[PDB]
Amino acid sequence: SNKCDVVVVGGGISGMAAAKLLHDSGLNVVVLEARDRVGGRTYTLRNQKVKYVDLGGSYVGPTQNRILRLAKELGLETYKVNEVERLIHHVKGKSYPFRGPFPPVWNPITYLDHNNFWRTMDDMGREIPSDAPWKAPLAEEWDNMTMKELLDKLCWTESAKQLATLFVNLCVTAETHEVSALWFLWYVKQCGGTTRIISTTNGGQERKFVGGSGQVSERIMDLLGDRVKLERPVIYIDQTRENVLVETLNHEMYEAKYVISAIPPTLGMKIHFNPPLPMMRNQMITRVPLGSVIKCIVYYKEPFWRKKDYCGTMIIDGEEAPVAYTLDDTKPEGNYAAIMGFILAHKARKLARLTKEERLKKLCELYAKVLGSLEALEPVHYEEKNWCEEQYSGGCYTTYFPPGILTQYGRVLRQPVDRIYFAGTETATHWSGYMEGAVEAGERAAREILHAMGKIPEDEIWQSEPESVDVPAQPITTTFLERHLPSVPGLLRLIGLT
Amino acid sequence: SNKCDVVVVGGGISGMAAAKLLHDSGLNVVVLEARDRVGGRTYTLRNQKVKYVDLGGSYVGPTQNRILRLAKELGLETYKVNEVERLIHHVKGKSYPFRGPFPPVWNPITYLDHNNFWRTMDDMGREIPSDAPWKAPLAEEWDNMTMKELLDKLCWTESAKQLATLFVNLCVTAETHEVSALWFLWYVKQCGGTTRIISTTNGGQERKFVGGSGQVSERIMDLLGDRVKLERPVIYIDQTRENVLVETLNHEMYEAKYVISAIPPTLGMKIHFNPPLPMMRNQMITRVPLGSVIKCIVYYKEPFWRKKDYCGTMIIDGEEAPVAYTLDDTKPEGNYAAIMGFILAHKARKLARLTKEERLKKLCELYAKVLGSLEALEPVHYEEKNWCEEQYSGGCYTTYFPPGILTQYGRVLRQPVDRIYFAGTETATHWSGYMEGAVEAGERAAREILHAMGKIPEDEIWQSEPESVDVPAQPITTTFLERHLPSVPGLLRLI
Ligand SMILES: *Cc1cc2c(cc1C)nc1c(=O)[nH]c(=O)nc-1n2C[C@H](O)[C@H](O)[C@H](O)COP(=O)(O)OP(=O)(O)OC[C@H]1O[C@@H](n2cnc3c(N)ncnc32)[C@H](O)[C@@H]1O
Ligand SMILES: *Cc1cc2c(cc1C)nc1c(=O)[nH]c(=O)nc-1n2C[C@H](O)[C@H](O)[C@H](O)COP(=O)(O)OP(=O)(O)OC[C@H]1O[C@@H](n2cnc3c(N)ncnc32)[C@H](O)[C@@H]1O
Ligand SMILES: O=C(/C=C/c1ccccc1)c1ccc(C(F)(F)F)cc1
Ligand SMILES: O=C(/C=C/c1ccccc1)c1ccc(C(F)(F)F)cc1
Repeated sequence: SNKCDVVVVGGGISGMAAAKLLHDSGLNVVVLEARDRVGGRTYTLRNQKVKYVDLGGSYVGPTQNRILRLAKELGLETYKVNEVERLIHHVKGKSYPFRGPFPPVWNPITYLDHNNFWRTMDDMGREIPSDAPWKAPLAEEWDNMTMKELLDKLCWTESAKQLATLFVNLCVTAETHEVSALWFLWYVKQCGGTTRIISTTNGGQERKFVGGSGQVSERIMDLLGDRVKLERPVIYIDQTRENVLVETLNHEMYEAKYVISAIPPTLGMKIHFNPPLPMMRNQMITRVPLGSVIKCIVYYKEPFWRKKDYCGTMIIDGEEAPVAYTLDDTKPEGNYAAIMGFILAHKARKLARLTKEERLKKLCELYAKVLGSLEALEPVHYEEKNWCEEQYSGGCYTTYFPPGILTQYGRVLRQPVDRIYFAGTETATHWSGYMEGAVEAGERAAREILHAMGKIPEDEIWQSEPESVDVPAQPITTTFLERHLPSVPGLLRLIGLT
Repeated sequence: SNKCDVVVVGGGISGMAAAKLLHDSGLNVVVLEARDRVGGRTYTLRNQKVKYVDLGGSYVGPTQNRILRLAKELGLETYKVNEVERLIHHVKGKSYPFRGPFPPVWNPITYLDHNNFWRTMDDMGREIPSDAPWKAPLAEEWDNMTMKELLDKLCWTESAKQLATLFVNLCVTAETHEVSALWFLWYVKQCGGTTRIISTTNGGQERKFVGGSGQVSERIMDLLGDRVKLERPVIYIDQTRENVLVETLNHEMYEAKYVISAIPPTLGMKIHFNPPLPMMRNQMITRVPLGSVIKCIVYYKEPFWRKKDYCGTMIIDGEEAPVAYTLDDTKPEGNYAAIMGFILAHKARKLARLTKEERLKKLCELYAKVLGSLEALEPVHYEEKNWCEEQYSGGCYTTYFPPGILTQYGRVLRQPVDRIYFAGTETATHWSGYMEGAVEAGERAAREILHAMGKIPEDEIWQSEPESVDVPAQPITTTFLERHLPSVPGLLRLI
């Protein structure tokens, strides 16, 4: 048996951040990784046609200080996603160019409903503790309804309900009827709320890494050398003896003081446990699926949309569109002109039936109509990745909680099981679902183990992160009118009173 | 490597039924069972205090002809669950004795609401094909709603909503807000409707096996001998080569022409596949949890409830009661007097934190109140099983579908993956979730392999079952008034 202090299961950003912190603290770590590569839900493809492209996790932004610090220490740089020209909101077959993070509306009644929808998501968010969403005062009531039921109660206009539906689909790669209202409200609040999560400039989608996000996991692998074991899927964890035994699919045995599970929670199911998991984790890892997404990148000779004063951002409502959201994916140098689009939730299932060529054709025709541009029909190259296919991911971007599960099972997500500690973005309390959350969770799990070993006091398990000097965070602000304009039901109450 | 015609993964009723059919046709079968026992979600414990007790699946009834034929061939007999005396509905702190399958109501508005709720479950089921619930005309509408939403829409009275909620909790060991309305309506319809699924006399709970349901899987293991490998959890399936390779956790390798997966769908996640599973199956097996239940049996010196003209059936509304439903578990001789109770769904999760003795005390004080008898406070023995604990079940009774999953992934459940065919009660089209469904799905999956081998024609894969001579089904009837009384909003539209 190969002996060490800590086995880390999974060489994603979370596992690799954990392994590096333990290695830096002078412990002997092994990383057991299922795939022939590190990075997990991050994957940077390199070829002559694209140079490099993120097929998984890509965007970082302000308030994501841990992934920024980690990446800067490994010698990586960021650049800004193109948001110089106009965004497009495409609704009912027509494109409406706009500026600012929120797609605007002119109908006064529709304006009240839209303003009240975003405001109410944040209002409800402020009731939900980041580190214990089940302690929200109405946790039970909100967890026992889907986001569909919540939008049916909140949205007094089809226009707000359609944009709200797209917001859920895009943010968590799941249908409104699939997800807990409590869990979704938590997810948005723990990323800093509606404006921060939806924004390119000043939000989640502001930046990409020069050379791709896969470099984070690769460069930590370089520092760890042969401590990373590729094509070692873990099958078996035994805690009945003094040292934890960890067995891989190729029959290798690792022996450790402690284990970090840095895999998506449900992929816990791929491991046979001795003794059996406690009841609540046993059931929790069968109740927490990952969302569905195809990330598609169409290449063009030039970023032609910019010549029409379009930045490349498209927000596209409704059923017929294969893609509901795009960003400019052009290199910072201005070359390898490209549009990144997501095929979301049920469409990732429905359209997987097509060939790569048939999906490229549908995306080109959509982009031609939305951009009013025949050049969109002249792609030079295409890359895509259906994350629904991945045995060792289960989906992307992250784990969603169906109705009733977060209040019954949420406590056990990062609860240690004897000498097993839980990392993975899903166990984060800030930007859970993101690369940021992966770094928070890996470092926190590593420090739980350092605490258990008596190397650090308890108050060092959770540590705040200094703000990036490279990517300073502009605060989120509201106007007086945004704060106090009535809802549609509010307005009707005012009317009736008069 | 150990070579055979078919490896069956799982030695529950479904895997054993499949293995027996294939063995009987002259194929060399191996059954790989993760546990040190067969039976899976069935488990019969024997000791001097109980003689025998079903701690998992127990009840069989009319229209369940496959489990009744298989058990009969294995030498098993049934006896009737005691329903001679009165059932009890305990509502707002008081016991209301009754007869007939449906707890009655006296308020005329509440009466319209109750009548409408049961009738509407069956009306909606009539449009849901048993073999394809996703082809229901309103499949997407019904799938994108929870049973909580449907009950909030349908039930104008708290009385009807409390009993409908208990119905869902009892039937599928899950909360109304956890489950798809489409999936739940399918589940009821594919057991023959509300009356058939809730009934003791002439329904699903009519009978038990003399000596326990465990004997079904045990006696098929007896027939198959050392073709059954106990403590062989399957970890890896490789279909890249000429023969399928199946590896176990103890590093044994089995080589076969075909595989039957006879495990709960989600427990497919415990197996690493080469090549990877197709996308839709890869995601489906992360979306399909099993429900939560503690099955509890309190033993008494005598079936004392019978002295008060109670049969031992208790229907107990509300949050406070640990147990919402009981049946008499007394043996047919009138000895080993016992009450079987279920601790359902969230209560299985909440009350798991207590000790065994603390659960016994709560159950005995509840039974004392409902049965109005101090004798309930004097148990002679207790047995219980928390099915939430089981690494190789994931829960009980069966797999539930959360909103949106059945329409998007339902077609995947019995779709073959190269030379892997799918058994398990979850894949049945009649009494899916039951021992009956297990037999249906095991035999159908075995016959899919006999067809792939050219041994039987396509039209023999699915096979009707002659009706049991021992347990014949009596028709389900309704009254003129049940069919035609208006709903509450019906009565309001008239006013
Ligand atoms: C898929 C995706 C996700 C994503 C995104 C777009 C797509 C298409 N966009 C993002 C974005 O722009 N910005 C961002 O910050 N996040 C974005 N995401 C999410 C992001 O990729 C993830 O949150 C993050 O990468 C997750 O990191 P974590 O380290 O927690 O998880 P992982 O990447 O899944 O790594 C787990 C590793 O474990 C291995 N594995 C699995 N099972 C085993 C077993 N049994 N034994 C050993 N190793 C195992 C996996 O192979 C993986 O490497
Ligand atoms: C738990 C339970 C279920 C139940 C019930 C009450 C409770 C508390 N009441 C029932 C009732 O009164 N009447 C009835 O008809 N059903 C009732 N049920 C449900 C019933 O028990 C089940 O529907 C039925 O037993 C299901 O059988 P099936 O054969 O489909 O599935 P299983 O019993 O779970 O068997 C699966 C076997 O596979 C083994 N396993 C699991 N993973 C592996 C791996 N990786 N490798 C090898 N073997 C594996 C399991 O150990 C099990 O033996
Ligand atoms: O929540 C998000 C966007 C919401 C939104 C944007 C524009 C208009 C309305 C909603 C959003 C969240 C995450 C991602 C990521 F991580 F995958 F890249 C992309 C987008
Ligand atoms: O649906 C069931 C009973 C429903 C019911 C009975 C009386 C009043 C209201 C609902 C019911 C379903 C299954 C089981 C079993 F086989 F798992 F034990 C037991 C009971």
